[PDB]
Amino acid sequence: ASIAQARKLVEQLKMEANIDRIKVSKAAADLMAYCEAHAKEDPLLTPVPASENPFRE
Amino acid sequence: ELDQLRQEAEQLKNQIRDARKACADATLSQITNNIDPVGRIQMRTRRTLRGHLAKIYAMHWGTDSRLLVSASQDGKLIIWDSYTTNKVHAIPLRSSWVMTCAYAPSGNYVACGGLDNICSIYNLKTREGNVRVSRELAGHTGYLSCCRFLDDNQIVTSSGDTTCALWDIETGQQTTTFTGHTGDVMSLSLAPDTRLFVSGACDASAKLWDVREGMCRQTFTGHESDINAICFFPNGNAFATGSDDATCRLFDLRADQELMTYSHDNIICGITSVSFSKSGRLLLAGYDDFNCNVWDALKADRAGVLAGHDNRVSCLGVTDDGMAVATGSWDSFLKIWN
Amino acid sequence: VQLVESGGGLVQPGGSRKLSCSASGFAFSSFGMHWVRQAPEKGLEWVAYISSGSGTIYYADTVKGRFTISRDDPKNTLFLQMTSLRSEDTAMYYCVRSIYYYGSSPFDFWGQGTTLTVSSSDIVMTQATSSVPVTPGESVSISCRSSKSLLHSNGNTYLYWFLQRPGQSPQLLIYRMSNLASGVPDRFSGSGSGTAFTLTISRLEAEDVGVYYCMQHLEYPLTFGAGTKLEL
Amino acid sequence: FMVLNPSQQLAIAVLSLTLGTFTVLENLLVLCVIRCRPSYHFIGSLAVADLLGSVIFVYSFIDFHVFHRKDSRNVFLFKLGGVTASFTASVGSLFLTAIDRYISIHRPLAYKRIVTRPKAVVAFCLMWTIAIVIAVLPLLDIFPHIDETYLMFWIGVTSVLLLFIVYAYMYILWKAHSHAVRMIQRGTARMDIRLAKTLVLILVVLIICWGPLLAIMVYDVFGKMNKLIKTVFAFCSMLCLLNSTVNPIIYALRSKDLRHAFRSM
Amino acid sequence: CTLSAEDKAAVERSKMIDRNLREDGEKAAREVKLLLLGAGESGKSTIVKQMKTGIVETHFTFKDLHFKMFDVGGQRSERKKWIHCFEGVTAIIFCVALSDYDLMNRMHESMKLFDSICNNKWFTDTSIILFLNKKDLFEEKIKKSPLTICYPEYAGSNTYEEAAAYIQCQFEDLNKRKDTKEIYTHFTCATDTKNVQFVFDAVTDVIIKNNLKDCGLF
Ligand SMILES: COC(=O)[C@@](C)(NC(=O)c1cc(C)n(-c2cccc(C(F)(F)F)c2)n1)c1cccs1
Repeated sequence: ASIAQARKLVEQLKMEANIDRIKVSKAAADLMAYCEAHAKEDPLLTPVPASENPFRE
Repeated sequence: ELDQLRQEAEQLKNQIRDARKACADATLSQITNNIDPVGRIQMRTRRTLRGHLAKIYAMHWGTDSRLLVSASQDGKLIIWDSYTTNKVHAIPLRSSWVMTCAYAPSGNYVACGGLDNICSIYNLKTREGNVRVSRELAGHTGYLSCCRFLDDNQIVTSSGDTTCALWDIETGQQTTTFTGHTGDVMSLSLAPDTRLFVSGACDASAKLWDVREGMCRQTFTGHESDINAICFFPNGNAFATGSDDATCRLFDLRADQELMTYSHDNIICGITSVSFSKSGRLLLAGYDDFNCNVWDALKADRAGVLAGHDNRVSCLGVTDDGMAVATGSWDSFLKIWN
Repeated sequence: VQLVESGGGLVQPGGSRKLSCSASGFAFSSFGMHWVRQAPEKGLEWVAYISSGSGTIYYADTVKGRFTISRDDPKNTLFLQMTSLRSEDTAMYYCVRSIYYYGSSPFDFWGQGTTLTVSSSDIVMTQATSSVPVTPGESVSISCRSSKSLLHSNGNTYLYWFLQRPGQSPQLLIYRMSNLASGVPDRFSGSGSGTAFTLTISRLEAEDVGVYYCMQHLEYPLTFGAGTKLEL
Repeated sequence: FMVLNPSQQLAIAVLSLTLGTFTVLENLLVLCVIRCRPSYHFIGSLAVADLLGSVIFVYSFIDFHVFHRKDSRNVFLFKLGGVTASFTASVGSLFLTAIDRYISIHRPLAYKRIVTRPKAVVAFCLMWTIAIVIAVLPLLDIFPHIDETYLMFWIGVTSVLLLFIVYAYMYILWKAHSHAVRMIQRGTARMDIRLAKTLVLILVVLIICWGPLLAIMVYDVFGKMNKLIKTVFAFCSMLCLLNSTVNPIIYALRSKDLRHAFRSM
Repeated sequence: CTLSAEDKAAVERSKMIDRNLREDGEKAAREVKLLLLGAGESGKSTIVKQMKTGIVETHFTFKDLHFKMFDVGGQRSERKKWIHCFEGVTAIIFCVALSDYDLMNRMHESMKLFDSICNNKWFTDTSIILFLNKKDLFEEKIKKSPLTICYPEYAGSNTYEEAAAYIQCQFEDLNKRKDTKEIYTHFTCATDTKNVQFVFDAVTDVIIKNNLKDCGLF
């Protein structure tokens, strides 16, 4: 009956409720450090000169 | 009876909500307002690729940043050269109701599928000079909504019968089935290390799946309607979604929360496509009011607008080195922006 | 994949013949075709060209007004018509496949040839070696030179390497200088810059004995080098 | 020669500032809402052929009868090849919308597979390259330096561009009538009664503007002339300013496409 | 010119691909594209059989004209996610069985599905051919069961010819798009080729009346 799908959904939420989490301050400060370390390598953020841009004509 | 389910479900929903709310120290808008603004971004149309005769539903860049592939509602699949605007191949299809395409990572195969419930594989490197079929993969009971390769022998699909799947191309049989959504599944996106993938469906919920263990691991809620597009951050530890709610959102895999929302009052139509840039600073969202916007991903301001089509923009993709941006639309034109 | 061709024979000077080849499966209607030629105990030489769709047709300045080429496309057959033969036309004749798009590999299948014995501004390639002796197991280097730079403004260098075992047809090895063909062992390699190019072999086996040729494909009248022979 | 009147030549100035300044102010607003589909080029090449031909004509006709001016065989005919090629480029454009609206009923299955932009953008480039090859063409009674054997050549061509307009709207009003019987009687008197009140208004404005002034021109070839015919050709030539204002009342305003596009601006 | 000998042959290839991609595009400006709907009764079985896993396509010819017909009943998923693929078909074919007025649960269900497709935002200018099946079995049940089981507000006779004429007024009163689109009812005379010639007339009516809007004449 529906007693099988009742016990199946409880076992899913049991596995998910005990996973470990960190503070949201450290998870937000790590997203800035990737964008600052790669700002030189992004061509859409700082436009390159027309010599090495291969879509000039 | 079934009433003994009710205390188990209600306590675990209350336990997860108390666990997420405890670790919310400060928002992303609070720590980032000391950073400098992006300024103003103005981009222009460098190429215009013509030759389709109907609406365009899918597009995918190759991995050498020069070739791409596209599919329309005519029975055609065309491989382009983006520097010289030349055509390399043109492939006739068996069914005309096409909604997906994907390019192989080795540049060796290409895949396609739609309302005929089948994903088909094509071979570009034969000994006779023709593109042929190699496999046809059957077993879904609903329209295919997306497809992505892992290598030359494994492919992950997605259909509208609430079910994702992992295949083997050499034998033909599916080896893992991913169940747990209650609505039709619309999109997926792999990870950079190629071990996990996210998926978004009509439940207004998105799930994180494990490829090798074959089970769900986390679930994210917060939208108010169907999710049409999803994309993975280049670090590997965030993603962004796109809905008919007219709102993009940014989620986290290590804090299990929402970080920021990208909304504005003058937008009332829904998002079709979502992609990031190379440094992960820009967020490009194709909309339904005929244009595309550009968002600063760290401060939720908008930076630019890309307007070139009479009709709905249905697909977009940013290249692997970071030069160009492609878009496709229902007025049958591809445009490369730079 | 096959190209099978026939004709030839003994011709009094001033006569006429035609030559013909056949294709098998092969998707014949997407490949441009050539006719390449070699004399007895001499090097290779290029003759004619007919494109896909029978559009662009080119010739050599030696055969401009005597030879004409045509394609019979639904029957999978290629033609070459001869008029007013001379003594310089005693040679072999080879039908050669090619495809031109981004990433392809031209000049990759030769036919088996057909004998013909009659009765009795250009880029110049050169290579000086002739019948060098090589002990097996050791590395060899073969080089040819050009009178003009083959590097183009788009980045490509158009030099192609061939191999011809005795009694066989030629075979593609290096189709553009840093790229090797399919079916070829990984011990072969090739490098060079500007107007100086060289081939290299890592570990010589018993089957690499034969002649070698280098060809340019930058400006159109195609020129082969002379014959460099390996012997044991 | 230039004889009309000393007092009755003082109201055409009060008439041609209000029958020519509307057809400049109307054929410009039509081009301010054009959006474009490949059968709106043929409306374009009569919306601009009645803008050039209704300032050059208004300035030249006010130059000659009222306050006077003289010229010679090069200053004058520079303006007589510049009112001819702007009226035979306004009859060639009425002839193209009646060769287009005839392949929309005679072969309805095959109509979007014939009238395409490769055969409809070059198509008005051979009416502006034959209308300016028959108005420079004089290299060499009422018109000064034009021989009598040339007006029998302009009329002999402009007539048969008015006998495929009183024929290509009497095969729409017949084929779309016998069709309206078959699909009401069995099929499920409403169709050819909404095509018989915007197809009669066209042929009652085209026969009372190219019918008086192409009739007085026959009086010069076919015999003699008199005085009071010269004093009335100056008002009968003001019919050409009438068939320039009403054409954006009959063609461009009589649609729902150009009246849906009118609302959101 | 500044092109190599390879790069000059990679544009002759791309111009022979467009010359076949165009020649398969006026080849499909000849054919008529029809969608089919209705609830999953046996009414679809008669219509497909008489005109000679996700999408099923049927093609047939009648007086030198080519039709293609698309059955989309085998999907059983969310309809609002693939129904914009059919924007641009010529006419929609609907199917209703007359005799199911008492099994009043079924007849209201067909009125719910007719009302949703007639007023979509994707089908503002599409004609609806409407078939009505089981006319022979309908006069048998009406002699035993009155029409007031299905429609309580029926003040009519409950004879045969006055009841079947009350069904056509109910489907055609649901149209809120009176100034753009039209419905052509025809009772399914299942004996002859009259089924396909009504439908031959219904598409010549809509092609002619579409060309008289492209030239701006209406
Ligand atoms: C005697 O003339 C005139 O003073 C004027 C005012 N022009 C007319 O009076 C006039 C009035 C009409 C209706 N047309 C007409 C139209 C089409 C073709 C021809 C022709 F000459 F080629 F046969 C003539 N010209 C002109 C002044 C400068 C150039 S003309």
